[PDB]
Amino acid sequence: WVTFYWHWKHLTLWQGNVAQFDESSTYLMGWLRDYLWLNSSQLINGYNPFGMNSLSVWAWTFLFGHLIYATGF
Amino acid sequence: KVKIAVDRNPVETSFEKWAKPGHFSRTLSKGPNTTTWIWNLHADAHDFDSHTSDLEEISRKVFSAHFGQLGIIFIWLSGMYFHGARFSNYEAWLSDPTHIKPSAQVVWPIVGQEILNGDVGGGFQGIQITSGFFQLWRASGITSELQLYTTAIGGLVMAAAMFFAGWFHYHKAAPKLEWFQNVESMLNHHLGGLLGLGSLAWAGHQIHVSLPVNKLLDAGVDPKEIPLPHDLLLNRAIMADLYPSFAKGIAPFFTLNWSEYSDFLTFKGGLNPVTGGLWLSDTAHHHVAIAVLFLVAGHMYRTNWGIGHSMKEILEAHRGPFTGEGHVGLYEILTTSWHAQLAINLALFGSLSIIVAHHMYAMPPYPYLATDYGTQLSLFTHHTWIGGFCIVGAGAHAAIFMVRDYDPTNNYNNLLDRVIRHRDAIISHLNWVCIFLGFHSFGLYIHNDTMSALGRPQDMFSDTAIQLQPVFAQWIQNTHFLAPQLTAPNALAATSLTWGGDLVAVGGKVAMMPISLGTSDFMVHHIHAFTIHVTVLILLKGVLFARSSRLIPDKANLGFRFPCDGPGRGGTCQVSAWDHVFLGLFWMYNSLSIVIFHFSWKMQSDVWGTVTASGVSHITGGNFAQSANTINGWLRDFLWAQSSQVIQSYGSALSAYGLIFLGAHFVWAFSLMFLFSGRGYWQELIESIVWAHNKLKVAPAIQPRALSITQGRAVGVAHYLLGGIATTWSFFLARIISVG
Amino acid sequence: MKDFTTYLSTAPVIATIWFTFTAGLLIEINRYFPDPLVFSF
Amino acid sequence: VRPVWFPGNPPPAHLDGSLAGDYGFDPLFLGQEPQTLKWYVQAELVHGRFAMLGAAGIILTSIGAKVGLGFPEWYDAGKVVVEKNNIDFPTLMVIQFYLMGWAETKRWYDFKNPGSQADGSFLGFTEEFKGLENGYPGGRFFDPMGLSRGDAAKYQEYKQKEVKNGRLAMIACLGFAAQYAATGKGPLDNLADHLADPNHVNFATNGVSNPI
Amino acid sequence: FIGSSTNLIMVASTTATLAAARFGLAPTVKKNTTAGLKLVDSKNSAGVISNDPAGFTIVDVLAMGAAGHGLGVGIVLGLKGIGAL
Amino acid sequence: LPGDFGFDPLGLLDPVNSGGFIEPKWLQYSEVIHARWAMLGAAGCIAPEVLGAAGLIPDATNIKWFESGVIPPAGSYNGYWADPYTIFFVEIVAMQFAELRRLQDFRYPGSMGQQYFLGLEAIFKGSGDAAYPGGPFFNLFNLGKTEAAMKELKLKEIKNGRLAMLAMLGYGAQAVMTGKGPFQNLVEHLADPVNNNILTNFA
Ligand code: CLA
Ligand code: CLA
Ligand code: CLA
Ligand code: CLA
Ligand code: CLA
Ligand SMILES: CC1=C[C@H](O)CC(C)(C)[C@H]1/C=C/C(C)=C/C=C/C(C)=C/C=C/C=C(C)/C=C/C=C(C)/C=C/C1=C(C)C[C@H](O)CC1(C)C
Ligand code: SF4
Repeated sequence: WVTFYWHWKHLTLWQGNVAQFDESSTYLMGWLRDYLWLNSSQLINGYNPFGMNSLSVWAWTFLFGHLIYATGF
Repeated sequence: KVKIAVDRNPVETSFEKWAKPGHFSRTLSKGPNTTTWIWNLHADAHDFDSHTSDLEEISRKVFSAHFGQLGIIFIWLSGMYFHGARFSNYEAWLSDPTHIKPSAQVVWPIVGQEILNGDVGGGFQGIQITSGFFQLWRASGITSELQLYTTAIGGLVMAAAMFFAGWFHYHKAAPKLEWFQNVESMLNHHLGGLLGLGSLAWAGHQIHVSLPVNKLLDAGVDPKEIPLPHDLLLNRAIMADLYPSFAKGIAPFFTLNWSEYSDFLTFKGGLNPVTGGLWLSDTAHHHVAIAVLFLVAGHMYRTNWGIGHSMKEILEAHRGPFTGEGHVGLYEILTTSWHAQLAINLALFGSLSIIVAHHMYAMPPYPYLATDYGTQLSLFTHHTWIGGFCIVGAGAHAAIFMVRDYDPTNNYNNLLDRVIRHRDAIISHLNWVCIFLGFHSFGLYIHNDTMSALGRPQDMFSDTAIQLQPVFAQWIQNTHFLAPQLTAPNALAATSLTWGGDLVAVGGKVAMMPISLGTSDFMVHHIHAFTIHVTVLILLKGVLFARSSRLIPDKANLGFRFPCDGPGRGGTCQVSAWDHVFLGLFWMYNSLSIVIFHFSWKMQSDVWGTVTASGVSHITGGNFAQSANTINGWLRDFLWAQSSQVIQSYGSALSAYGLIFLGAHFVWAFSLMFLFSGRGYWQELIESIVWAHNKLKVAPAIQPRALSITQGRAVGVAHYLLGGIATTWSFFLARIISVG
Repeated sequence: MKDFTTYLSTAPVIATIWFTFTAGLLIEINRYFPDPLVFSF
Repeated sequence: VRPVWFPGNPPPAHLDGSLAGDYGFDPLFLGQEPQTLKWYVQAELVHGRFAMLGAAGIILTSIGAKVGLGFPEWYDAGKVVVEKNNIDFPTLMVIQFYLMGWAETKRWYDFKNPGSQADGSFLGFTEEFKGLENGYPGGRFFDPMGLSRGDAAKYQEYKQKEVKNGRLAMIACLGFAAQYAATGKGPLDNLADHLADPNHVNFATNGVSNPI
Repeated sequence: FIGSSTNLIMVASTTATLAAARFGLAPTVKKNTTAGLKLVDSKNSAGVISNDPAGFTIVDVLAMGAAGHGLGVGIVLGLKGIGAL
Repeated sequence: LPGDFGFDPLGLLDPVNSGGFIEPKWLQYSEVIHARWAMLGAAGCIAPEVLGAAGLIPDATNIKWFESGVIPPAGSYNGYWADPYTIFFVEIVAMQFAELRRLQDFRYPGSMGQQYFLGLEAIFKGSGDAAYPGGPFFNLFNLGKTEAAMKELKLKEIKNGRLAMLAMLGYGAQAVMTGKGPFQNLVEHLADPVNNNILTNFA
């Protein structure tokens, strides 16, 4: 929670619109749509059937984590 | 000598035992002292083997309970027909099926929920239904809301009849045992009466109401001008106008000149091109043939006259060299135990449900069904899930028969005995094949993922790189597409359009187009096979190791449901057959989730979409063959791309889904507390809070106890399934109601 | 009739009746007084 | 034997025939407890008395209405009496609750404690607010002519007549209600309408009663 | 229509089945086929009362009539299916 | 015991382990009630046709039995003194009294001669049996007066009733198939036997 919160507040600070935080930070759909869903656009496009770019290793680690986690269950 | 055997007034009718909770068992009766007793009151309510030890009383109980279940079903159906009659736009839908979406529920104008009333078309406001009663009603011929209201009243009356019947047969005229143990008479009457005469009667209704009314509705006349069906029964000449065979009456039937009924009993194949459903003449012909088949099958067994078979003779005649005595002793098993019957019947019942789902998307039977995408998706998904649950139940009750009602003295050298006697070979090989399918079916996806991320897409399994073609399914597809010319000379078309051929478009949308099978299909099919085999492993292992094992030599004496046998011999958590059912529930969830994801994405990518007279533009553009070999493909193109409608539904008339999404997540994550943790910690915490109440003299005189181990696990899996399935429900409905 | 009243005196029946009462009361208050946020009055 | 509401069935155990109008009619066994039966006795008597008085009102006002006097029919008299004189509606209702609440509360707490109001708490009155039986509060105010303390058997006859006429009046007022809901006209107008054409003006012709 | 072709097939099928059952060939109420197609006696009947040296019932009439009509319908619709009749 | 012909292959007259509405003392009672109503109905379905063909009633009547107003789709008759619903309410009330009191005599034998019913009490005493009450009105004249003749009259009642039941099923089937009256069917079949049958009227 503390790291999600810090990260999103500083993303909205560094981008420019603190208004997006001060409005969408008060209801959980704001978090799910405006932080987890919007910001994972360039991540999962790390590789596709069209090519790949710098953040392909991250886009592979990103699934690696889930795999370990689900094995954890 | 099969006959009626009924006892008189066994149990009187009084409210006396309603004020005495837990009256049924000896243990429960003495009253509560802990909070475990409440959950024990609810846990053993229907365990009809745990009140008494006599067959007759249990049988009477289950008979009347069946009546109760039927009654509640009738109340439900009556509710559906009533809501269709009063709070819907059914007539406005009949006037124009396209562009007017089915709605059958209206909410009250309070705190703001009135935004849920959507603009469904037709001057009406409410919540769109996907249950698809409207297409069913148009298939039956219903044109007015009055007939729906009458059907509602009839349903309610039948419900009261059922509850009275249950009361009568438990309290006033309760049958004896040997009424129940006449399985052969029951087979004859069910096969003939229920299935057969139901088919014959419904064929009658189709031929005399549903064929002509739908012929007029598809002819283009509005539903009010269409004659009422009793005018179709009474006036022969109107039927003679529609189908000239009726002008000859029933003379062709009784003189075996059936070829003159070729106007309303047909064999044409594909679909109704103006409607999108099956031809109703085929449907009537189908039920006629079904009825003849079942009425023939129902005269097979011996009841009172010399003709017919005996079940014991048939069973005892089948025994070979590899199986010793064969089936000798299964008749005594299957007439004296209810859990064995429940196992077999739940098994075949659930599998039947899944077959229902498959045929129901492949060959759409109801008029204007195939172009209502949400209805298609919801019906297939719903029947899939019900099938899965029923099969897991089959596993559970087979285990219960293994624990309780199995007696080895009546069962010596036998199919059941030999299965128990090489359970080790069985489970070992099933384990092997599970691991083999695991490595290959999932490692293909991991390999494609790795290769597609390392810069070389030429070393992954796909349609353009190294190829894996389902040659068998493609060959079968072509076989059936070619069938109407060699191996079915009298049909005019194939039985469905998924086998190949042309395209049927109703109102701009696609009813059904041929489906092709490529490498992604190969891989997902083997995923399905893998998860099915794993679930079979868990459940069958539970059944076979329910009485004893190498670990516990006396697992039978501990019963069906028990938590452990201590931390000894290493630790023996979860050795009951019940916990095998538990883990089976988890894997059933997994397998069926994959199945319905496969269906949803495959349909949105290769079948549905609009016919824009520029080829076909599907909903997602046809990306299944290129993306369904990478886990990143699923996570991006399916979960991340297709969630844009369920997450942005706020403010529209669709926000209930985008609000039940999050709640489903919450319950899913709430299950984990019950799954991960254990009851000793909660017992101690509850003890400290009990101290905090002892300080203020609010000690409850019933004692707070934490849940037992088995209950904690069960509650965990309940919340798990509820949250997961609710999430998938919300996602599917928001997506396909939004863009479909 | 005494045993029927005692059956009505069990826990879940009274929970159902009392929660219906409380729910309906709050619902009626929210109908006749639409959208309350502050008290000021 | 007593005349039963259903010739052949024995009467239930809690109904004996000591009451008035006792025909053994209780299929749901609502009056099995003696206190509950006592309370329902008082309830039936009160409903019957208001019903008799009300149906007399309806019938007399309708008789005056059909003949050309200018009386409104009973579904209109409240509106025209409140509107026409000057009367403010809510103050009349409030005074109704004042007086009815006072007297009705006296009755309630005379049921709970059966002989309590005869103490002298009310202005000065003693033994004129003492009840005689359950629901029969006969004194100088409620039995001024004095029929309850003479000719005891004939008084039992009066009890029987009261209960029978009360029940008839209750279903009569139900008749007025449903009859107006069906036909939308006054009750004695319906009587004259049915009396003009009995074979063709009845409930089986409105189209609202039997929707078949 | 009486005396035509399908009439002969139906009468022939019904007479064949009934005369096969009554003359000790087909399985009747009394005589029962074993697993090896051997005629053995039946047990636990309704205790019929009907005189015929075979021991004939009103049940074999229904049974072998139904079999006769199934067989006859099969043959008639088959021969009309081919084209030869 | 009447009408016992050695029949009943399906076995419903077994007293052993019986109850509910299937027992010897209710199925026999049901047989006699059905027999009596069937006799009455058979004569009623024939009578307008034969009386109208012999010229005794006018031609406003002489209508077929399913066109009386029983089935309003198949044809009704206006000229009754009221609507058929107004007739039906009278039917409900009257048959309610009659059938309901009959039920009370079955459930409690002899309990219909105590409570005041306008003085009609010596008439409704019933007897030991429940399907043959007797009394001064159900047995106006003392028919038979003995035992050797009573069984004969019961037997004749039963056999006539069974014949009537089959006849009434015949009227129903014929009215479905050919759509004409029963006397019309008798006339048509006695005209041309070979050219009018059931199998000629397969249409
Ligand atoms: C033609 C006769 C007939 C028919 C129609 C049925 C039909 C049925 N039997 Mg059944 N049964 C029969 C003969 C018949 N049985 C005989 C001869 C025996 C004794 C060997 C039994 C013993 C038996 C048992 C022990 C049980 C059933 C059950 C059922 C129900 C299965 C639930 C279902 O899917 O129904 C689908 C629902 C419907 C078709 C709705 C239609 C229901 C109406 C009432 C038709 C019923 C016809 C009725 C049986 C005829 C007698 C009616 C009565 C007034 C005399 C179904 C209603 C099970 C059940 O549900 O119990 C309640 C059950 O536990 N039967
Ligand atoms: C199982 C369902 C079923 C039912 C209920 C019906 C019913 C009917 N079909 Mg039918 N039909 C069916 C299946 C069915 N069919 C199938 C599967 C086929 C395809 C082979 C056909 C093909 C077919 C054709 C081709 C025709 C019909 C026709 C008819 C109607 C007249 C039948 C006839 O000529 O007399 C048959 C006679 C009887 C059924 C006897 C009825 C006996 C009555 C009910 C007994 C009542 C007696 C009782 C005592 C009365 C009470 C009296 C008092 C209380 C008032 C009838 C409504 C004909 C029709 O009218 O066309 C519109 C027609 O031309 N059907
Ligand atoms: C994603 C998490 C996850 C994974 C991977 C597994 C994996 C497995 N479970 Mg499982 N399980 C899980 C979650 C998971 N479970 C959860 C949450 C539950 C609770 C309900 C269960 C409950 C459960 C039960 C009850 C059972 C299993 C069984 C199995 C096995 C099936 C055989 C198989 O496919 O192995 C193949 C292995 C894989 C597919 C894993 C991936 C392997 C990769 C692709 C290749 C490996 C090569 C590797 C890279 C080389 C290593 C190099 C390195 C050293 C440098 C397998 C070990 C069943 C079993 O053992 O019987 C067969 C069984 O009975 N599990
Ligand atoms: C969704 C996940 C989730 C949630 C909601 C909780 C919630 C809670 N946990 Mg935690 N927990 C979780 C996951 C979760 N946990 C996991 C995965 C683990 C690892 C095993 C733990 C391990 C854990 C421990 C070890 C402890 C807790 C404790 C607590 C309680 C903390 C007090 C609190 O916040 O009260 C808030 C309570 C709630 C929000 C509960 C929801 C109540 C709902 C809103 C009311 C019902 C609504 C409605 C009436 C339902 C109608 C449905 C009808 C059919 C009944 C609370 C009940 C501690 C505790 O009990 O301290 C007192 C504690 O000791 N948890
Ligand atoms: C569906 C399951 C089912 C089964 C297996 C049974 C089985 C039985 N019931 Mg039962 N019953 C059922 C449902 C069922 N009932 C329902 C739903 C009701 C409420 C209406 C009743 C009410 C009932 C009573 C009141 C009685 C029984 C009795 C009996 C027993 C003897 C029945 C017999 O031989 O009569 C043979 C049946 C008949 C002669 C009647 C056939 C005609 C009726 C109308 C049924 C028609 C059914 C058919 C589907 C209608 C099709 C509609 C079409 C014509 C338009 C037997 C144990 C009797 C008993 O216990 O005595 C031992 C008894 O007294 N049952
Ligand atoms: C014996 C036996 C033995 C074994 O064991 C088993 C079994 C087989 C089951 C059995 C059998 C049975 C049978 C056969 C039965 C039958 C029945 C019937 C038919 C009835 C009718 C029945 C019938 C009936 C009632 C009827 C009645 C009728 C009537 C009233 C009528 C009326 C009328 C008239 C006058 C005329 C007008 O315009 C109309 C009306 C108004 C309508
Ligand atoms: S008590 Fe719990 S941890 Fe211990 S053995 Fe049993 S289940 Fe396992």
